[PDB]
Amino acid sequence: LALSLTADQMVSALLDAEPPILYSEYDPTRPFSEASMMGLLTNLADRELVHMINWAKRVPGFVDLTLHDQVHLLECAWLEILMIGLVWRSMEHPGKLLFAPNLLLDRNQGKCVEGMVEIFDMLLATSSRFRMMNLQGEEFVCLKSIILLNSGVYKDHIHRVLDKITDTLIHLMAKAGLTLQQQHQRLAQLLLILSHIRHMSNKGMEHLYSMKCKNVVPLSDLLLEMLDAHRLHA
Amino acid sequence: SLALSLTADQMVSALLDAEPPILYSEYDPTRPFSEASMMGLLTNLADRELVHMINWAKRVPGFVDLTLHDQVHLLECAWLEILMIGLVWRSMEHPGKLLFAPNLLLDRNQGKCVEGMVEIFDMLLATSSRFRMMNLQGEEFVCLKSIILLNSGVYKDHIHRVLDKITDTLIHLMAKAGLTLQQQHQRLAQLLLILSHIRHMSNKGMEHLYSMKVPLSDLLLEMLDAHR
Amino acid sequence: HKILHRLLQD
Amino acid sequence: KILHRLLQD
Ligand SMILES: O=S(=O)(Oc1ccc(Br)cc1)[C@@H]1C[C@@H]2O[C@H]1C(c1ccc(O)cc1)=C2c1ccc(O)cc1
Ligand SMILES: O=S(=O)(Oc1ccc(Br)cc1)[C@@H]1C[C@@H]2O[C@H]1C(c1ccc(O)cc1)=C2c1ccc(O)cc1
Repeated sequence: LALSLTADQMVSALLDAEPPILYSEYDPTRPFSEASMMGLLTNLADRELVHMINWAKRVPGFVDLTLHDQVHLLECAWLEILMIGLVWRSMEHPGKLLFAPNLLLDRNQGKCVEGMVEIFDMLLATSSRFRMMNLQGEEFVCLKSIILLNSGVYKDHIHRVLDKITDTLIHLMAKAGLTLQQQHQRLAQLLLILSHIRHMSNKGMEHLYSMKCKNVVPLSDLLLEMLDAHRLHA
Repeated sequence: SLALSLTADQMVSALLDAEPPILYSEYDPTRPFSEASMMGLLTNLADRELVHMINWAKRVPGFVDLTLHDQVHLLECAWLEILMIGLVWRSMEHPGKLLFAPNLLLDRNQGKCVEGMVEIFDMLLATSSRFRMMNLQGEEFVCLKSIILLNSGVYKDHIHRVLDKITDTLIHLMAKAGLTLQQQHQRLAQLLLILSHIRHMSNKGMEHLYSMKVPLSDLLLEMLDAHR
Repeated sequence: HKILHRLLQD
Repeated sequence: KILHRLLQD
């Protein structure tokens, strides 16, 4: 049913499959300790995972996969998908990362957790990169879907859907009035950022499943299982 | 500059001539193999390959236009990626095996000699298999490799301009190959999505390399410490 | 078994 | 750094 859909139908489906922007735990106290910082992030990410899972099942072609394949893809891409969400939300907040509408953080708070500020800078640069490119919402949901399907594909069906999203991405740029040259260039620019998102995920992951970051805050069972999938090995 | 003045055919030509040679291993088909020996072989190979990569990078259009600090940064970030994409390129016509060197053709069975390398081996095999099904051309490979060098640590506007130039080059190649406009966009996307996998393999491979790890050389130790 | 299985089945 | 000088040369 995914391959049969058109470009505008693809966009419409992805736009309406979008998860909500969840809030952090209220009562502020700007997270100055690494315990409170990790606490808020872990809690937030854990709640987002539930929405992400139901978001994935509403992505055209994902349901058509076996349950085993669905698990593998989500295991590989879950931090990537959280990150591209974060940088997308943080576009109109330069110099700051909008984890939640009630949780806006700068790089200074990134120093609260030992070794997290390196990745905050990368996230801020990615959000900044997206800003100057004037990344549209229709392109973002295309990029996020690509991350889900591509990051664990290494299967003719998946690549058939990946091509369909590519057709969709170009269709958006064509409508925006970009010339053919501006179309391949922008498409290339967007996909190269996915490599950086992968990089941030891997560097972030190896900290997250480290024994030090596992002991700072009691992690949920689900989040712990999503980490364990990457902890093979190090 | 000059990289921005080059045509697509001049870009391809410049990249093809800048290609490093395929070095030989110090593998003796008697001998064991084992974790220590195999890691010794691959380290010695990569160490020697690094010297050629460094001089290859200088011949990449737009690279020497960058500062020395930025050149160092890009190579520190991308060196294992560049080694890996070179490896899977050599192994395209060798299904189920990895061609580290003409005298060193390994399968996943022997990749298990090193504890924790079999997973990365499988990913390398899958990537090479992916290149084989796509019928990756040499003109496309040298473009992808140059993209990896410039993009893996770009996080500046000059680099992006060279990236757009290499993008045009890839499209030019596919257009001469008879591919329709739709086929060009798709093939362009497929190739760049593989770079994400190559990034993944590098990261996973890197954290293994700077772990407990048998004697690494002086240059290779600095390339590793840049990620640690 | 994994929790991810259950949330995907639903 | 070795990488620095090799690029220098
Ligand atoms: O990659 S990180 O910055 O994680 C860490 C990296 C280094 C250290 Br040290 C500790 C955590 C990661 C990105 C962002 O902040 C970290 C993090 C996070 C933290 C704890 C979790 O249990 C889950 C996710 C983030 C995050 C959370 C929710 C989002 O919607 C988006 C991003
Ligand atoms: O990503 S790996 O497989 O590295 C390891 C991963 C896990 C373990 Br355990 C040990 C090494 C990596 C890919 C390939 O085999 C490993 C490796 C290597 C080993 C030691 C070095 O000092 C440098 C490179 C490889 C390699 C070497 C030369 C190439 O031209 C291409 C790839």
